[PDB]
Formats: sequence, structure tokens, C-alpha cells
Amino acid sequence: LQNISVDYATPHVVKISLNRERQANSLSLALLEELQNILTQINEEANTRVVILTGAGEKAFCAGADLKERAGMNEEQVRHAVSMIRTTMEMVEQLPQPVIAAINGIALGGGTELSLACDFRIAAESASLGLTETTLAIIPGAGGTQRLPRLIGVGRAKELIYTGRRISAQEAKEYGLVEFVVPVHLLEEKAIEIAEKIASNGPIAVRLAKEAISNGIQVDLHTGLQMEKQAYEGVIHTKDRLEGLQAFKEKRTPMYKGE
Amino acid sequence: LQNISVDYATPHVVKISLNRERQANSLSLALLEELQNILTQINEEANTRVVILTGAGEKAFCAGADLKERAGMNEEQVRHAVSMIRTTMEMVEQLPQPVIAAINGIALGGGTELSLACDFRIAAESASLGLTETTLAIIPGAGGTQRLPRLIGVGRAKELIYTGRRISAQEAKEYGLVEFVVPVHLLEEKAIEIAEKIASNGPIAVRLAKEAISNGIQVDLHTGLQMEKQAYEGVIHTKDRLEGLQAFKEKRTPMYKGE
Amino acid sequence: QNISVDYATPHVVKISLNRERQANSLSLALLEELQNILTQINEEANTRVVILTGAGEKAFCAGADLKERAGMNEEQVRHAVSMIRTTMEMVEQLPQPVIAAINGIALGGGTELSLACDFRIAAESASLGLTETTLAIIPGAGGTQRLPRLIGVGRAKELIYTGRRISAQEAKEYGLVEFVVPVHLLEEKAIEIAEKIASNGPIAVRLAKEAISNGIQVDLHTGLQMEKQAYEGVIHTKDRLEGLQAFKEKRTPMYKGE
Ligand SMILES: [Ca+2]
Repeated sequence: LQNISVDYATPHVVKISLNRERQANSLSLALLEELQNILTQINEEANTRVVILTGAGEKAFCAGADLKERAGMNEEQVRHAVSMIRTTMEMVEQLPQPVIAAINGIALGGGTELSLACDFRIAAESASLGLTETTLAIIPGAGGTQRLPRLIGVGRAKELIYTGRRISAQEAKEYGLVEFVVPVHLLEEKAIEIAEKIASNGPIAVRLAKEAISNGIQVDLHTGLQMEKQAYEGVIHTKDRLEGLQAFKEKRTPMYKGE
Repeated sequence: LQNISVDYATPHVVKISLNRERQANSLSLALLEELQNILTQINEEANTRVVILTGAGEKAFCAGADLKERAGMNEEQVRHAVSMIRTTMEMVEQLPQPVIAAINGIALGGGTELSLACDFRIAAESASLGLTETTLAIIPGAGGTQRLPRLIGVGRAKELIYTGRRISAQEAKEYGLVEFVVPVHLLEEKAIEIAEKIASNGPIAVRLAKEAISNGIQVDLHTGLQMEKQAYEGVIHTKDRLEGLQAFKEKRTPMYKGE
Repeated sequence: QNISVDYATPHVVKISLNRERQANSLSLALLEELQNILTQINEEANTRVVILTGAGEKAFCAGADLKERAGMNEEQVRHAVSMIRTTMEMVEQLPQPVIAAINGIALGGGTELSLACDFRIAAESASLGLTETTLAIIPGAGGTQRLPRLIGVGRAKELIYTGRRISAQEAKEYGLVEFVVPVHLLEEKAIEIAEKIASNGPIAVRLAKEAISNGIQVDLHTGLQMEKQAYEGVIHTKDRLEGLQAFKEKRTPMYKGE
């Protein structure tokens, strides 16, 4: 409502925009509460197939945790606020639907952490990223130390976290931190395109694929293969799987319904 | 053998070719049966040091599961078929010898899964890859959800699996999915020359390296180091190690014998 | 003395392997002093970053000393091998980040030494490889473990099975080295990066190293719990307050490890 905007104008896709432009879309407690509420609702939306997360304006995706607010917090409040940010990251990652981060500007600290909590990332050429925490004598406390090395390797994650340096979208692409980079005015269009492609695939299968990958990658390969085996059981008794084969037989585009 | 070809022309190297060109080298249950039988034989071949896996023709490495055969299968049939494919992948992965995928054309779904079960991959410039399963309302059921993120990272694996999009050999190389790209007319000689190099190295050492890397990467670094330590004990008392030392001292090529 | 130790800039110690005639190879003597220096640095508050390099323009470290090994049976190979392994563990477990400045060839133990460092910066003319299988052995100081963790299983397998040596440029492509610079600029770029790290909160950098190094070894959920505990280590620090104050005042923070 106040700190976040939601857009359901695109069939099967929901667009969440951080809306605190004056504060560089930083994560305030109020914003986190609104975002948690929205994520709770989306979690139960069977008709929602893909989520896009972005920031309002052309300067910032998310500048991170709100420092004005952090500056006025005692130790107890700091702990509560960091807990609220961590929990929100978990809610984004555990959504049944794929979540696409559309990085429209600066994504620093908590902002990079937020993008890491998404399934994958698309950035504007003008975007900049970084985990700047060590420059302030703190560390990434919302998964930055964990999600970054998992995505891009320990070496790169270490140099980035130890230096706290800011990097360009192109550098981010080279390192594997962002999967796609596109001109600034084409960001929303490319995110919607990718989302619609995902939305055209079997919704039950896409959800099972997210679970299989996200959970299986956390363990040994042998166990991960067994999780994938159980996940696949989930598409066997679906009408969509039958439509896939029928469309193959009829030589046409399949049309899935999530059943 | 009617669905595959096995060639031992090159010393210490065996080349297995999927041989169903008319069917884009798709994986029928009959082909999977033959492949499992040859994999069982190679598993016990001490004279065989490296294996090359490829497809017949210049259009397809492997189009994946045979959908003509899959159509209309009842529940029990589907489970058995997916089981046959996943078991075959495990057998490729667990061969003592290194296995090189020579991707001569399209490698889709089960075809990309088959290439992921190999130690590393060489692709024709004209090859295309992808895990197209979600476009059929299913998920990769033969390790694609597990081996792909392990090789190229979770972010890229997710965008590929969720979209089910096809990518060029060039794109695959950029993402780290294939290790080499060469012209299709040179694919066979490139795979043979890399296989010959590996075959000239100490076979006990190469086999132990495969075991140490493949198993060690599944666990924590500390335990992984202890596994390497035990593996190293397997080479220090060998006659091949002594030949390596003498060859280096005499500045001549070593002639390893697997002892 | 087979190694030199000097403060290149405030808080940045440069350790140079100094056995140029023997390609900066790892002899027992060098290993002993390297272990001694690392034992000392573990207890230091002044040192915030370590740069590890080799003397000359030809070799970073050629690995295990060949002349010293020439006169070794299976039994002597173990103690030597054990000391190399142990040294690798001391580098990765050191509180401070360690940057490998690869000034030339890195082979066997030398490549393994670079992998035990937090990150690597290489001269344009440097090269790296694990040629062990060409000699019918395997990497015995973590190469089979640290390499796939950094660059993925597929490329680690290709390089280890073939035993091929690669250029700094190839290494950069694979993510084996994080930075590549012209030969004459290796020292100054390693120092520049170390200075940036040394200007950040020392408690925070140290906790970041532990959280990353340990957390990456387990499942994400547990790793996140480790990060949570590590964050508790910065919350009550004066440096954290200085960071917020220096940022507000828009001036350089003066951290004191408190
Ligand atoms: Ca693991």
C-alpha cells in the first residue's frame, strides 16, 4: 500500500515494486512488514505463476537496510530489525513461484542480498551492485555471506565482501551474479518477457522444479537425485503432463492449466 | 547391438555412439538396455582408460526421451521408463574411467542430462542444448535439476530449467556448461586427441582423481581433504609413480601400465 | 631464511617465497618458517591482510622441491606431504584474508598454495597447473578439493585428468584467478586491493572470512544460522558505531578492532 506497489495487470504474473524513492528504496521495518504481507498472499495464489521484484524510479533497486533508521536503534532493536530482514529473504526464496529480480539501479548491501534471494536476476546496464557492509564495520546479515559464494564461487564472493566494493552490471554478469544485462529502458520489458515464457510452461512442473533445485543443491548429489525422483512423481498424475504429450502428438503449442 | 555403436579403434579409448539417426538419437527403452549392458562391460575393462560418448550423424547428439514411446504409457510404465533413464545416467557417472561427451548436434532434455553425467563436454559449434522438460509440463527426471546447478550455478540452472529454452554451443560455453567448442567436422578428432592425452597419464592416478573429485565435492572441505589423503596413498606405492619419476629424470615420455 | 616478511603498507604484510634458483619450491625448511610466520600472524592485531608472493619474474611456486624429494622414499614423502597439507590449512584458517600474488609459474603445491588463499591476482605472464596425473600421482595438498569448489567440477576434472598448464588469461576465464594485471603492476595492484580491505572494519572482515569459509561447507539453512551468530560479533563493537558515524560525517572511519 504505502511502501510497496503490486501489479497484477499481466496474466499469471505479479510485479512487486519497492516504493521508497526518496530513501533509495531502502528496507525500513514498515516496508518489510508490507512485503511480508504481500508474500504471504502470493504464497496462496495458485493462478500466480511468476513474480517480478523491482524498485521504483531509475536510481535504485534497493540501497539496503535503512541506515537512518538503523542509526537510531539500540542493540535489541538492531537484532529485531536484522531478524525481520532475514525472515523476509527466506519468504522470497521459499515462494512456490519463481521470483525474478529486475535490478533497475543501485542494489547495495541488503539490496544485493534481496536480489540473491530471488531465483535469478536481470539488471539494467546502469545498475551497480555490491555488499558494502565491511566498509561500515558490519557484515552482510541477511544471507549475503552465504548466498553470494553459492552463486558465484568462494573466491569472487570473498574479494567482493572483504573489499566491500561496488561493481557494474557488466562486471556482475562476468562474475555470474546477474544472469542477464540489458539497456536501461528495456529492463521491465525483458523481465516481463522471461516471466511470460515461464508462465507458459507447466505450472505444477515449474513449482516442483524450483523445489527440487533449491532443496537438492543443499545436499550431496546422491540424496539430491532422490529428491528429484520424488519431485517427478508430482507431475505423473497431472492433466498438464497429458496435454504436453497430446500437443506433441497433435504437433501444436501446448496450453497448460495447472492441474 | 542395433541402437548403439561401440568402437575400440583407438588404443585405451572406447567411443560409444547413440545410433538412431532417424529418431534424432532419442532414448528408447531398447537403446537404454543396450547402453546399460555396454556400460557394465566397460566398468570391468582395465585396458580401457577413457570413454567418449557421442551421437551418430550431424544433427543430433540426443533429442532426449523417446516421446513416441512415452505417449499413452500408464503410470507404472512411466515410473519404469524414468527409472531406466536415471539408472543409465548413474552408470555413466560411476564408470571408473573419465567420460567425455562429444555433442555433435541437438542435446535436449535427457540429451542434456546425458552430457551432464559425463565428466566434461566438447560441443560442435552448431550444437544446441537445454532442459526443455517444463515446456512438456514435466521436470528433468534424470538428474538435470541436480547436475546442472552443480556445474553452472543455481541462478543460471534455474533460468534454463524454468524457461526450458534452447541455447547455442557458444552460450553453453559462456555459462560453463560445455568445456570446449569446435567445428562439427572436427568434433571427433578433438575428442580423440583429448582422450589420448588422458590415456597417456597414469591410469591408477586418473581413476583415483575421478573418485576423489566426484565424491569429495559432495561433502564439506575438511572431509574432502581426508578423502584425497587416502586416495593419494593409492598412488605412492605404484610402479607407475616410479616410471613417472624415472621418465622425468631421463626427460623421455613415461609408459604407464596401470600398476 | 627462505622467506621475507615486510609491511608493504600499514596493516598489510607481504610474505615472499625467496628461493628463485629453485623456482620458489616448497622445501622442508621453507615450510617450517612459513608455518612459523603464520603462527605469529594468527596472534597479531596490526596485520589486517596478508599478500603471499614469490621472488623474481619466473615463478610464484613450482610446488614440491625436486632436488629435496630426489632423495626420498615413501616414508619421507609423507612427512613432506603432511607439512604441505598442514600449511594449506593454516593459510585458509588464518584470521586475516590472504591474497595470492602470482608472479610466474604455479605448479603442484604452488597451485594448491594459491587455492588455499582467499583470492588470487596474477601477472599476465603467470601460468597455473596441476600436472600430477602426467607423473602418475594426484594432487596431494587439496588440489582435487579446492579446485572444483572454485571453478566447478567440469573444468576441475578436465584440468586434473589432462594435467594441463593454463595461462593467466585462461585462468581468469575459468574463475581460477580473480584478477589479471600486467607484470610490472602485480605488486602495486595487490597492495591497492589489500589497502582497501585494511581500511574496512577488522572485526567485520575477520567474521566475514569465517562465515563464508565455514558456511559454504554446509547446507544453506545452517550456513545462514552461522551468519546470524557471526553478525552478533559486530553488533556490540565500537567500530560499528564509528562506521555509522564516519558515514554520517562523510569522512574516513578509524577502526581499532573494538
Ligand atoms: Ca555441499
